[PDB]
Amino acid sequence: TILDTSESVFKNVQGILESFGGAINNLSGEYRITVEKYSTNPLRINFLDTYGDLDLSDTTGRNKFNSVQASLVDPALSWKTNSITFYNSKFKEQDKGLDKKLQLSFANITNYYTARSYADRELKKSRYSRTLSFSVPYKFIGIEPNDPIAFTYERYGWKDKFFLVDEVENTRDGKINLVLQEYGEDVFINSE
Amino acid sequence: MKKILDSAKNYLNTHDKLKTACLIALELPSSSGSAATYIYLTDYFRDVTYNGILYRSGKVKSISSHKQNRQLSIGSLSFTITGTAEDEVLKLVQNGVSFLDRGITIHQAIINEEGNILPVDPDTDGPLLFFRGRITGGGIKDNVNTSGIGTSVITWNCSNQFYDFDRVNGRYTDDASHRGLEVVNGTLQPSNGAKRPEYQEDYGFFHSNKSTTILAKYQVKEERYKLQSKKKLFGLSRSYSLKKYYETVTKEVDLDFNLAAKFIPVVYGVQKIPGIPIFADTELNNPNIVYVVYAFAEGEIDGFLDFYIGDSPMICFDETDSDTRTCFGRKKIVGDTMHRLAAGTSTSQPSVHGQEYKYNDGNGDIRIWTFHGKPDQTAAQVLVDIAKKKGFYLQNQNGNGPEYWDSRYKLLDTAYAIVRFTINENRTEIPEISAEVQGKKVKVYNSDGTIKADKTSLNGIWQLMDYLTSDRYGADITLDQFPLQKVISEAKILDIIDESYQTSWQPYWRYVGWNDPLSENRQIVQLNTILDTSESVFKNVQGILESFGGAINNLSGEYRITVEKYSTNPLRINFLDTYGDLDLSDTTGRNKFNSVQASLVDPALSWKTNSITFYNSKFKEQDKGLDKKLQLSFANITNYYTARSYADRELKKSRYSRTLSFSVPYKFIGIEPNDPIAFTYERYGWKDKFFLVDEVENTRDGKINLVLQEYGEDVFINSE
Amino acid sequence: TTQYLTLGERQKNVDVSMQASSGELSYLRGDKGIGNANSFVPR
Amino acid sequence: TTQYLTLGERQKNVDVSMQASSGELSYLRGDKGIGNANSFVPR
Repeated sequence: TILDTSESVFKNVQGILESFGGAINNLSGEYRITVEKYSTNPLRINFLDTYGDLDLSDTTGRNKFNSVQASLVDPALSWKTNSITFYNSKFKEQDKGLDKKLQLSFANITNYYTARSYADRELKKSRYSRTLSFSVPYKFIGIEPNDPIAFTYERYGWKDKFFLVDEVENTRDGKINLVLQEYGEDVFINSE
Repeated sequence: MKKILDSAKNYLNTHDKLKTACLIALELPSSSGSAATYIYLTDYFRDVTYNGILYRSGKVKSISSHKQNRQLSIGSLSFTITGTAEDEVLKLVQNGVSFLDRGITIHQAIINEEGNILPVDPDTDGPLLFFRGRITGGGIKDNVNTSGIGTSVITWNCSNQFYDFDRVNGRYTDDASHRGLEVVNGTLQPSNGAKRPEYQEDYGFFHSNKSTTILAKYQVKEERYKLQSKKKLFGLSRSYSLKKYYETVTKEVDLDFNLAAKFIPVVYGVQKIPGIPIFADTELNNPNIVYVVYAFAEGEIDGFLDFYIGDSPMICFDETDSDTRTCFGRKKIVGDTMHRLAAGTSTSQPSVHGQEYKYNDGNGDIRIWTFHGKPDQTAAQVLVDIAKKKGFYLQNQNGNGPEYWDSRYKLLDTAYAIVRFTINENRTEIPEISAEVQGKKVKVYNSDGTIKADKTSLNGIWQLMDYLTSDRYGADITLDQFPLQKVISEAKILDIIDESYQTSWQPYWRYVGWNDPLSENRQIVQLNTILDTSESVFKNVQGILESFGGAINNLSGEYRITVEKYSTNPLRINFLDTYGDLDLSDTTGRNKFNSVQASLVDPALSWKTNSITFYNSKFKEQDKGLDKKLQLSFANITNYYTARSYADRELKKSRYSRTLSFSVPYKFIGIEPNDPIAFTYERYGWKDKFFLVDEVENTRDGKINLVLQEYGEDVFINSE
Repeated sequence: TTQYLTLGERQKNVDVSMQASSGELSYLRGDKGIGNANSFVPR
Repeated sequence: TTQYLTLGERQKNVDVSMQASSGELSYLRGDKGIGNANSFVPR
């Protein structure tokens, strides 16, 4: 990383985080830095524990991606930029050949293979996506964003289905609004 | 408009209680795709049997309204499913993602008093198709409130027929893709992905995508031994050093051939396109002879007109240009093509399939073989003969035998050209090649029934029809989804003779798509299109339609290609037939336009854009001198006069415009966009005023929302 | 003595669906070899 | 032998209100003649 101190520290922190898809949150006076990782001990939430209202939505159509442009700098070429494009052929075939590129920050990355693995991992991860949102009582206080949730709901086929928090809102009445995020299978950095 | 059976109109007029039912046929994802299982549904209170398919009742709570307008866009429809059903909730929750891009076909069915389906559609004597497309989303909302009644609604999001236009369908020079080889997983393996069954045996695109950058060493039979043509001044003295004759000597050549895999284009007129080198090589012994095969256009092609060797064409544009460099004939007035070289002082005519042209010029000589695309054409005989003798250096370096260029390399449906350069001290390298090619052969459907596909056509309607009926490089739409008569009439409309100029005013007639210097070829619109298949077919269709201001709509399953035009038989609508809601709005102030910037490539000079601005002085004076430019596409037009007439016509048409929106009962079912409406309303003073349908929305209840458009007098292409 | 013939440009598109290989590094940096971005022999 | 004096640049603005003419083609392609875009004599 080259951290041009002229830019605001906010921008620099965001640039560093975008490299590995991490996230920094400050809830309850803790500067928690976390990344989308698989967890073997999620918090168990049932529909009955949740408030009545539920909402499941699908965003796969919008977020399907099959290519990415990588303007990574190469030390071999006197530290000049290479316009390298990574695309998943199978995804394009499943996309009717349409090109769907995702803006990915390849700065502060010089190892080509790490860049390629990062690109392929992001493309794989961006294939399945749903947004499940509901409301939980004050008993479940402290649910940080990007936290592992095991949501169980008998009416569906969900038994401790693995979700990831995406947006936690705390109110003064105690009602906590959540917006989870469903992912594919074994698509996380931590997973096999 | 979509005419419906007469009995349908009689029933709709007579009967005031219509028991409409919507029949939904949905495609379930499953293995064994040939065994494609469908789930049928309907919102009628009882199961409806239609053509041996039983549409189960229930599970369908509501259906949204289909909407379309004169601008091509992916329409969207959403219908709901009862969330209390177990099958549907499980399907959406645990498979709602696998349902993406799966077909759905909603039919609108009127039920007789005896439970039978009234045959509205004349094409099948069945229902009138309401929607067709592919699912694109999901969503379920389980809303539970204590002390009350909960709610569980499943919502399915869909896109209309035009979602099939997001595909990019273009032949790709890579061997693996063209031949249909399976996606390689370790070793390679053939599959059934070929567009045509005969492609699999076509190895033509072999050696396509590779980068042979090596320091090759060649053996040149020269400058090592034998008699040398050097005689000293003295009578007896002689040069004992023997050279300048055939004998091996080492020589290092640093070749760098980077043959990439670029999408092949499609040309529908006299347009200049570059080459996509698919095979490169040099002779085994002489590095100075290099063979490079370039891919141009697709399908059977009328032939090449001229070749551009490094920005310098083989034929000089005018009298003036001939002095600057060597040329052969003119293009300004004689307008001869490349075929003069083989047949000197002949007529103008495109090249010949499998004929060699020896373009002799300063800096060296060039041999060109013009292989027009063909559905079944043999391999390049010259290359095969050379391969049999192992004359190619890279053939021997890689060890390949007589199969390096075998008889099986029959490039099918590709108008490639073999160019043999003779590298010398003047032509020290291989320059990028471009050519002027006539368009693909295009079918023209005469009204009587006979067709003719023996030449390319400049008509926009027929070019779009050809692009929309070819599976290998276009949208796989069968001809049986098109109303032939209406398409033919529209093609005639775009062939109206334009009298704003003479044929003698445009000198570069041969290179603007005119096949004859005398016969009448002042068509109102003439599009010389380059269809770069890299882009989505959606964008290509939109670009073609923007050239003549047409519009494509698919309501009721028929693809309508229509253009704003006057009609002598409009549909008559009286206000009392309306639901009584009315809204007249004025848009002239916003849509006033008085100038347009035309960036068009002019063949007279080496094909390059001319930034030409067309403006109407009177309109600017009315506009108080203020400039108002409408973005108008001139990419597909090379004839200056057609571009000017198009610009003036649009500027005139952009001076009077109102939007009139109302509603109409189900009696008037089948009002396509861009339809002629004669709206009579005596209170306003309107007696059969002429409007054009801009937006039509179909609701499940039968209410047909409309947004008509009003135009000034005689502003249409038809008559003045 | 030394003569060089050139044509086209290297294609930087990489298909990440296939397993990684050193041929990609050789191709992307302009090494002298024979093959595509997805299969390159560097000599 | 030959001497050239140059000044200005041709104006590509065309007034479509008036009828079309060959002078426009001559003027818009850089032909030698006397006149403007809306009225050009090409010699």
